[PDB]
Amino acid sequence: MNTVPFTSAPIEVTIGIDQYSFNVKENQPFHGIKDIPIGHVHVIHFQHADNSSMRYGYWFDCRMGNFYIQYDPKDGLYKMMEERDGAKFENIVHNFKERQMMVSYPKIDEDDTWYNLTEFVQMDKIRKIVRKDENQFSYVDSSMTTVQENELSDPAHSLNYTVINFKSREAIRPGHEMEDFLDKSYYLNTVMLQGIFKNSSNYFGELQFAFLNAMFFGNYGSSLQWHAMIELICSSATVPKHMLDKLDEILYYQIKTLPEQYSDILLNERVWNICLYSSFQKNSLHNTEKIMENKYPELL
Amino acid sequence: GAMNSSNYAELFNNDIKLFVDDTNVYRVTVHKTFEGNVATKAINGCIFTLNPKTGHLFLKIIHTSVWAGQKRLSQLAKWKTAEEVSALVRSLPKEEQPKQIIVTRKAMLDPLEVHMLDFPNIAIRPTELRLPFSAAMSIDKLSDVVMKATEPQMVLFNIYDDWLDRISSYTAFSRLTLLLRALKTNEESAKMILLSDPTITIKSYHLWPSFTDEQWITIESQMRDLILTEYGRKYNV
Repeated sequence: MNTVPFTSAPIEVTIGIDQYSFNVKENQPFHGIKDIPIGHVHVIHFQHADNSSMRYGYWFDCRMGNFYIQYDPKDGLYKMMEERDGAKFENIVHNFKERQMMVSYPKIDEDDTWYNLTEFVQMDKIRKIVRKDENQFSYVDSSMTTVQENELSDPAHSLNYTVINFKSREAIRPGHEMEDFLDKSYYLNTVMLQGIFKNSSNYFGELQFAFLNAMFFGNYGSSLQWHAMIELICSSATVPKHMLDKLDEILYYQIKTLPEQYSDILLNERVWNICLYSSFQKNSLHNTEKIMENKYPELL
Repeated sequence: GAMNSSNYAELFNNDIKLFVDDTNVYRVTVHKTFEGNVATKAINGCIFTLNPKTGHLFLKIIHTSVWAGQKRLSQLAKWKTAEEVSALVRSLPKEEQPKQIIVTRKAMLDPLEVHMLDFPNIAIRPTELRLPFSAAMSIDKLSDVVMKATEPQMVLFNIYDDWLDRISSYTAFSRLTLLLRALKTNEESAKMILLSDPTITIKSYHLWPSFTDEQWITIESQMRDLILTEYGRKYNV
């Protein structure tokens, strides 16, 4: 079990850790989050009481260092930082626990939600999508745009998701125009899986990370990316059986976890209706189809 | 963006553009089989690719052999249209290639877009106009060459005959669309109007009769009258 201490909490903010969140008052004695499960990525995120805009936050893995949060009154946001002095850090973390000023990561033992949402998400891949190689952790916020969005303005602050485009030369072999446009299996399996992602686990990992960014920050380009990667699979006639079964599990837990009040913007009607009811894989998402019908029948 | 009444004079500027109509690419007769089921028999079709400024028509004849052994033919027709349009553009010298292609039916956008990926600077556009190019097979000489074809064939025509020696492209296109609108709404009447007078002939190298300017005015009025009557009949107004 690992800990992320907080120097202080100078401004009223709602703090989230993975799917949990806590209200903290201006200059309340909040000094961190303890008992964070080792073995997964995590995200700690923020929404100030005064600006219900710009949700922002940090992806991290505690096996990669000792990390902590400190408010910056110049830049006006809670920043994640690394403490390189291991002894100085255990010292802070033990004094704060003794004084009992830390919340406990509130995991129910029956609950695999976070595992199920992050199964294929690797910290090393996150740091290639969010390039900032002097930190071990990754900042994301509501407003960041993706590389594909940029193409159609500051690249230092971009989400470098893999560009997917159904009407591109990449996606369409000369001479197989109609075949490849109607059956994307070659784009999925040769270009994307074998070519770029190398394996389905990296593909699933980017898909899950895009969903989580859309859920926790309302990042719109991430939502576009999550939907595009679903559609590419659902629009391929030839998909490995293990991918389809795992996709059904992935999507099930994502739909399960979505806030009910956000289904309007986070769920693209056309993609879901095409994937669940018109695509080659209409019959391969039995759990995802069952939870979508019972929870959001309007969208369908 | 889409083509509509507002930006209509863009068709007659000096940017090369083509209309593509696919309505007559896949053509069938429907009949009963011995066991009493319904079956289709394909006949020869055509792609109607027209430069509205110059009248040049690229009539690509679609022979029934194209369809042999193929499924989902109505879907395939759209891709074959786009394949052939893309090959036409490739065959033209660079300075003759269009800067826009306007498809008369929205279902052609994706097939043509995909086939034109090599020409990113050719814009593919839909239109909100209800153009009557389906009636192209009501022009006797076009119907004749389509039905006689024994293999795929490209036949070139000027759909305006020599009209541009005397009138503008705008006026020429309005005449063409009026004639075709009339042929579409009541082919028999429209054709009666065009040929009633045996002393006005169609030149061997032309599609329409050699009317004088004044006779075109009478003709055009007769086509207008035809079109309005048919409307009152359709809707009881």
